[PDB]
Order: sequence, then C-alpha cells, then structure tokens
Amino acid sequence: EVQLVESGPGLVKPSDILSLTCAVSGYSISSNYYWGWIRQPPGKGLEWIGSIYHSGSTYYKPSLESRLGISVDTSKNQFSLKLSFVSAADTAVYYCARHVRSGYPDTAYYFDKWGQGTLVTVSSASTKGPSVFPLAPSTAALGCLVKDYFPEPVTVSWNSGALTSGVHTFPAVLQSSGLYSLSSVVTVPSSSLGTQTYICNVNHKPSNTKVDKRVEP
Amino acid sequence: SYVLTQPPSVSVAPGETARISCGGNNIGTKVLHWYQQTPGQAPVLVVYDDSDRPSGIPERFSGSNSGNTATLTISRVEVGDEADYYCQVWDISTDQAVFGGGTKLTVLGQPKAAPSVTLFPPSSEELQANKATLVCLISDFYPGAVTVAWKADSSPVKAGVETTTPSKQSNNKYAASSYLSLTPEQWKSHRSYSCQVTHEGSTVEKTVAPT
Repeated sequence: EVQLVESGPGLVKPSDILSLTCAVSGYSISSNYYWGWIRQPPGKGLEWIGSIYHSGSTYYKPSLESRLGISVDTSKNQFSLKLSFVSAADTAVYYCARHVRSGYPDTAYYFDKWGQGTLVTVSSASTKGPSVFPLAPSTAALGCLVKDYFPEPVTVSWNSGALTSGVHTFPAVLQSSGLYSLSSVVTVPSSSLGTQTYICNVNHKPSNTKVDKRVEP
Repeated sequence: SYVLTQPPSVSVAPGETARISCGGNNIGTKVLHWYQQTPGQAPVLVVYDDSDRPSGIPERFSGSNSGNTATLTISRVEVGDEADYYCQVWDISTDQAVFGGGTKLTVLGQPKAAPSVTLFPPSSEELQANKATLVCLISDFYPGAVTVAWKADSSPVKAGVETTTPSKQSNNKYAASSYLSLTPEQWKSHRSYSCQVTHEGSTVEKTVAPT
C-alpha cells in the first residue's frame, strides 16, 4: 500500500547538481518516519546517502555532507535530493526508501519500502536518440537493432504491447564511442509471417525519441 | 566509520541451509537488518531487528546476531533464492547507515545449458545509410560465461567487436550479445561472417552471408 517513486533527469554534466524527487503514495510523510535515499553504482553495492523527517531534520552521509541537500514538502507529499559537484563516481541507480525507526532503545533505522530506482548518468556527452533498424526473419526470429543512443535506458515493446511471449530484449552494449546499442528479438511461428504484422516500439525518453519500426520478411 | 564485512560469495546445495555472515566489532550490541536484491530490482527487506521478519517473508529466512558476527540463515534453499544479500546497521556514533559489501548466493546443482545463438546480418536500411552491424544474440546458457570470436570468412577479426557482460535471465540462465561493426565494403567483400560462441569448452557457430 505504501509506494515510492523517484523522478528527475537521467543525465547530469560533471560538476553540476544532480536533482531527484520522490513522490510517496499510501502514507503521509507528515505523519511519521524518516524518508531517504540509497544508491547503487553499476555493478557495485548499496550506499546510503541521507534522510529527512517531516520537521526538516536531516541525517547526511558524512562523506557526502558537504555536497548534499535533502528537502521535504509535506504539502505535496514528496521529498527531494540535491547532490552537487558530481562526477562519474555519482553515476548510479538512486532509490528512495522509507526509513523505519526500530523499537529497540538505541537509535536504529532500516528500510522497509523502496522505490523501483532511477538511473542517473554523469557525463559531458550530449543526449542522442537511437537509429532503429529492422532485423528481418529468415519458428522465426525477428527483431530490432536500437543503435547508437545515449544515455540509458531505452524501452522496447512489440505491437504496442500486444506481443509479449517470446520477446527477449537484451542488455545494451556500451561502445568505445560512449554510445549504447541494444537489440530486442522475438521468436514467432514461421507460419505467421505472411499474415501477422510485427512492429517494435522503441522509446528513448532522454531524447524524446519514439520510433515504430515494422519488421518485414 | 563502522565497518560490516560480508563474504563476496556463498554456495549451497538445493534444499540445504545457506548461512551468510556479516562481521563487525561488537556487532552483537547493535540491531542488524538484511536485504535481498535480485538482479535488476530494488532490494527487499527480509530481516530486521536481528531476527524479525516483515509480513510476507517466508519463515525459511531467519537471522541471528551475537559477539562479532551476525548471520542470515536460509533454510531449504531454492534456486529462486539466488540473489545478493546485504546486511545493514545504523552507526549511532556517526549518524549514518552502513551496508556490508553484499554476498552473492549461488545454488549448486543447476544443469549445464548450451547457448542459443542467433546472428543477424546488416539490414538493407543500415547499408543504405553507409553502415553495417552484425548482431550476435546469445541466450539460455549456464553457467554464466561465454567467450565470443568473430571471423570474416576464415580470418579472425577483433577490430569493431563489442561484447556485453553476461546477464541473468531470471530463469537463472544467462544472456549476452556481441556486435561487429563493418563497412558496407567489408560486408560485400567476404563470402560470410561467423559468430563463434564458446561455452564450457564447446563452440556454437552461426554464419551469415550477403544475400
């Protein structure tokens, strides 16, 4: 019933400020709990960042305190993160989480409800939307190549979501150029190739790119 | 700052009991909490206050804490329990939360599975745009490592090759992909190109040719 959702830019230039907002649903921040942020750089462990109470009282990770601000807006049931002077070390998935005070005597907090997380990449490179190419079938495998985009992520659906079974969307490769590419492939009955239309729907939010590419035999 | 030490990896046979340690100076004096994280998803609280379970967490998950080491115990381990597990405390002396470095749980006994390889040639559209990419998609393999080699006719090619790390498919098998960037002239001047995927000593090769 309690849900948290992170939002904000997915790309920040080095030395600028990374800003995120967490919208809470199912519980009023004004009523209780601490509310805070945890991040995870790609392939690494969890790192706690900081938290805030509805009164405005905060706890900040000491190593980040000089660069950190956390704010709360009880009127909008949201709280926010600002991390200044960022570098590539700050590229990470950022989670917001409810911080529960333990009933034990000594002060203790644990994190019982988490948002899904949002990726922020720190880079000087410009946003670039993908070029989308059809991967024609010779059952049959067909797909779409989503080429040369930045930054992550990209979403792919098939037939506006009507086609889900047999879909395998692969994790992107990061090229030496600094751009990403990924592919999505679907396995379909060979029998259906003349009668069924197949379109991959590609969405790259950072560049506001929306591409529908029909894949023909 | 207070330090929590976890082993990077623990392996256990299915149905057996997995024990994941979390070491810290006098950790027994602090309450300890634990999280499970599946590749690609947010962590989930599985134990708090040393040994209590949130509603919905199976009774198979239990915790203990005394002296200089705490333990997450998972009884009757299932392949579905494969995940990274993190311990966590609140350090009162510095007002911050500390995590251990995480422990990856592996469940043994999973059968070897050879990769499925699908290789696509450059699209007409891409060739029209004066570029060419061969796409080698590799799926359903276990254990989770392959090596990929490309050939132009019979000549190994390394230039222009970009290959991903392996990723977990949630059916607990693994996937990866490899891309070969060519000029349209390179594509046209060979009879074929091959993507060769080696997995546990066995090579699966797929080949495409200009049509």
